[PDB]
Amino acid sequence: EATRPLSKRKFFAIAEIIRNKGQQFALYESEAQLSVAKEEAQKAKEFLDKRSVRENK
Amino acid sequence: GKGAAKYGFKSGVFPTTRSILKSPTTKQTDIINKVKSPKPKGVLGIGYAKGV
RNA sequence: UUUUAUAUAUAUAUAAUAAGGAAAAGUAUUUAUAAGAAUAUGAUGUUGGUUCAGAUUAAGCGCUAAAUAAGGACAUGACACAUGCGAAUCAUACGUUUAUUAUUGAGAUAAUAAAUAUGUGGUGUAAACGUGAGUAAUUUUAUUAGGAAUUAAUGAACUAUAGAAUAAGCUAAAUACUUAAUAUUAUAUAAAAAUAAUUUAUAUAAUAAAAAGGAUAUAUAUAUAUAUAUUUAUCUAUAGUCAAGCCAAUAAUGGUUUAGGUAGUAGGUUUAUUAAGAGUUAAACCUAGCCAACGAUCCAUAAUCGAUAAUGAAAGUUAGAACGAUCACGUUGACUCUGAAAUAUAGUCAAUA
RNA sequence: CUAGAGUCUAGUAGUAUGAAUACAAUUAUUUAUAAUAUAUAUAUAAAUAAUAAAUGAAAAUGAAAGUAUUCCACCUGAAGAGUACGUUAGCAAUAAUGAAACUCAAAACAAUAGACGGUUACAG
RNA sequence: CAUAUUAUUAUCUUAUUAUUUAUAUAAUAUUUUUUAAUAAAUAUUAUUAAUUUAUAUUUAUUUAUAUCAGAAAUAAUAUGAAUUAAUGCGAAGUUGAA
Ligand SMILES: [Mg+2]
Ligand SMILES: [Mg+2]
Ligand SMILES: [Mg+2]
Ligand SMILES: [Mg+2]
Ligand SMILES: [Mg+2]
Ligand SMILES: [Mg+2]
Ligand SMILES: [Mg+2]
Ligand SMILES: [Mg+2]
Ligand SMILES: [Mg+2]
Ligand SMILES: [Mg+2]
Ligand SMILES: [Mg+2]
Ligand SMILES: [Mg+2]
Ligand SMILES: [Mg+2]
Ligand SMILES: [Mg+2]
Ligand SMILES: [Mg+2]
Ligand SMILES: [Mg+2]
Repeated sequence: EATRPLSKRKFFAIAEIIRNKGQQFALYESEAQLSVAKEEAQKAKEFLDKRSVRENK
Repeated sequence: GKGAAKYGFKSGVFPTTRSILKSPTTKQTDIINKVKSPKPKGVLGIGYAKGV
């Protein structure tokens, strides 16, 4: 939306976020960085556990 | 001569006619209703949203 | 097709069977409007350029030329200029200067006639006129049923209303100048909603900022004042009108054989300045940005436009002379006063002659 | 041509009928499958050849040079000229980008008839 | 190699102007402490002009910043150039056989 001159080239200001898909991207990145991490840790645990189970054999 | 065809084939300009009342009168209810009606915010919106 | 019948394992193979037939007489405006020719070839068809037929002009020149009416007329050297004009006006602002009459005794004072714009003052030259140098947009032009900072206790010069017009000084005197007197915004309380602010009302704070008399008459009284009326001025306040300042979106020539450009540069935060936003200008501190092959930056050129002119079938293209709108400039550059508005055709300084 | 290695490697450089989608009548061959009992002169597809219609200046194309859609690149008379200058890379060589003035009414393509060739043969 | 004009600047110079520093027995108004001349009345007491004094309004002087315009340097935009590259045309021809 138009406003008073706020700088040499900035005559508009954010009025309404019609869709926040960029915010969704930021949140999903931040979440994923650790959400994948927990699954990776338990996957490594399972893999080494099956290694040990075969080692008993 | 061509452009004059847009205006009824009239060559020459009168000064733009002035308005005796520069703003709507109180008795003119409709303009007041539009002015004091709920302002739409959305894809076609005119004002900052609630939290903005 | 469908429905059933037999047989065989709800289903399969066979046989039969089929509901769709109704009639009736009478009950224009068409729209916009686009043509080619000559020249290749030994001849043909095609591509392809060149030229021609049409209209026009801010026109020039050659030859020629009767009268009248209307419309235009230095596009080039924004080159230099002899000479005369283009902005004056007011004597009812203040002063001076005479002549007569009356009273006073060289003058003094009145009344009536005049003269006085070389003395002090008011209003006018921000317009209009001319020009197109600068200007490719950092403030220019065009358009929008566009905005705010939500533009000033600005009226510039008229309208309609109210009021006021005081005292001194300096001028020789004043409607000249000074000094002084008197006459919206910010707070706080609430109310709402067109609300996450604005508006409204109230009460305070300061608003608190002015002025000027002349011309006539009369009426008092004691030539002196004074007091009314009529005229023309002056100041303040509300609103109206006419006006201003600022920003946005879209468009505005050619060259990338100009490919990188920009460090106030791009953004944020404060402060000063403004009536008012903003790196607009000045100061300070932060961030590293911004523009760009849909062409930046740089260079060259150009005043821009129309319901204007030319042309076309039209989209468009060209001009920007003439009519009109906007801007810029008044030999060149910078700054200052006044003012609401000026880097003024003003003033100061410099440059050129 | 340049470097490193002992002749080799590592290089610089970047020259010398566009793509996709929908559709489009036959015939004859093949080709590869799918069947049905060598025969159905078997059907479904792709490759090849001559066509039809269609297109084109024609030659010719003929499932594309056709009917349509979408994206990109390219062209604007001949010569000057892919020249000059500048830039870009490159040690350089070269490459890329790339004009302008002057001159002309030309120039070019397909096809037609000809005479020409040591052009071919063949005859009389 | 030579002439010309705009643009800029870690440079030189600078009119005027704007802020900005400092200084004035520097002025003018008012406020004091005071000195002379003059008036009225019975020692005066006040008055004007001058002496000192501390607030404003300016002047001179200076400090800094910016600044018209000038140089100097650079770059471009042009205009001319000995020397020099290429190519276009035409006159009748001359030479090769691509
Ligand atoms: Mg001929
Ligand atoms: Mg005439
Ligand atoms: Mg002229
Ligand atoms: Mg008089
Ligand atoms: Mg006078
Ligand atoms: Mg003017
Ligand atoms: Mg006055
Ligand atoms: Mg700037
Ligand atoms: Mg010009
Ligand atoms: Mg033009
Ligand atoms: Mg111009
Ligand atoms: Mg005109
Ligand atoms: Mg004229
Ligand atoms: Mg001017
Ligand atoms: Mg002149
Ligand atoms: Mg000037």
